[PDB]
Amino acid sequence: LNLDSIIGRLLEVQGSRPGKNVQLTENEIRGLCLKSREIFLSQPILLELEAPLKICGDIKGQYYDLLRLFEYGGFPPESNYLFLGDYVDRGKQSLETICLLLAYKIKYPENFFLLRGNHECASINRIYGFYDECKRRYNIKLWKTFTDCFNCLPIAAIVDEKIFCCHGGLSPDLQSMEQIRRIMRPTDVPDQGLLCDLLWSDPDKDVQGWGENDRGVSFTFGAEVVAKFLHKHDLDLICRAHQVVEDGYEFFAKRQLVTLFSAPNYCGEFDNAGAMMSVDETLMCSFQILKPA
Amino acid sequence: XLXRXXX
Ligand SMILES: [Mn+2]
Repeated sequence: LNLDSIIGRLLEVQGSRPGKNVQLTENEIRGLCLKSREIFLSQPILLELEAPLKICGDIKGQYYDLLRLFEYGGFPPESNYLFLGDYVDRGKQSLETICLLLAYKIKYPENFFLLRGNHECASINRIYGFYDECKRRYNIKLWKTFTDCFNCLPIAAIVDEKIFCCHGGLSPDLQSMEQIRRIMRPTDVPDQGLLCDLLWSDPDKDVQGWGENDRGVSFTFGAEVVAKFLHKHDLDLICRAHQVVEDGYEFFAKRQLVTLFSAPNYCGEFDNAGAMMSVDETLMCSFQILKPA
Repeated sequence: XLXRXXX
């Protein structure tokens, strides 16, 4: 597997025509899936990470925005990275997006980290774009290969014992961090339970405790649930993604939670920015932002 | 508003 050749071809389109494709070979992409899947399984499902690092929210197949984020924050391994999921679907270039991320995971497995989002799930990506992209540009066998890889992604991360990171949010079934560690892989995303909530749930300002989620699955949770959770586990901040926020980042519950959304120009009702959160050596948080066009 | 599985 020629990682450097794969990465070079993926980076070559920097500054190129609007949405120029990078078409790797089917064998190259299969290698990316198999080697990265092996690495994911060898590392904990609940990652224990160290700052400084940069944390990104949703990319949703916006490959050229992923390149801008690496341009702004430093291409790996110049900075450590944690991504919070939702790499595929919706966008025009999910394949380039997930392939560059998997290539970086294989090249720098101790300095580059990818969490699972709710779109790293076959039943979701059958509807929202990644399936059609794989079928159009490769074949469905490769799409199954991606799904086998997605099923081994880690689900959460804790940065220096203080910042809890996941794609969706909290769970009414999440009482101990060991519950996350006991989850076996490979696994699909269930329509209910701890793993589902970690990838699907949302914080809500107008809910007290746990409420119904407009997405039709999982729950919403209020500011007090966040406060109680941070106290019980001696944490300072919840870092999640999953929800489009206009500024690319939005704090919640008196800065006890932050939402990161890294795909700009995504929403149809408002022009959103994309934000990447820089966490320095002492866990101080700043932002690098893709302003809307 | 893209369709709530989610603007
Ligand atoms: Mn999501």
